[PDB]
Amino acid sequence: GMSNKFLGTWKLVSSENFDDYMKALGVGLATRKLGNLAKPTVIISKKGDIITIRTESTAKNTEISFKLGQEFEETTADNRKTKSIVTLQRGSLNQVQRWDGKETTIKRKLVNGKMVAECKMKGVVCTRIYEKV
Ligand SMILES: CCCCCCCCCCCCCCCC(=O)O
Repeated sequence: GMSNKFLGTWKLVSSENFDDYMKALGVGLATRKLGNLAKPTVIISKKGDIITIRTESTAKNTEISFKLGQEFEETTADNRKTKSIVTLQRGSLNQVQRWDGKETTIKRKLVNGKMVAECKMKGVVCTRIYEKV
């Protein structure tokens, strides 16, 4: 299953092409400002087979809880209502969000002790790197 190395508190130390990603998502202007400024902590935890990903920033949180492979309802930080699934592929924790006939993916993998999140929307690709705190 999910490597226990995902578990813990993660801090954003690098982000590339995130504005373009948000723009691809049709994110509102206020949300883009927030997104480009925020340097969130991501907390990954588990209770039995329920995995939780909590994202905390200065004055805004998001949280999802899920079982691998089981679709669930999600309200994203930019307020999309998506049907989402998190799966495990070759150690990569892969999230897909679907809404309005659209699709975006967030793939998280551990690389040299860091967590690398790759976001893709219509060929726009984001990379956000987290270090263990
Ligand atoms: C809740 C703190 C973050 C605020 C960012 C708001 C801008 C909209 C973000 C929507 C998609 C974000 C995906 C981030 C992936 C990650 O690096 O965990």
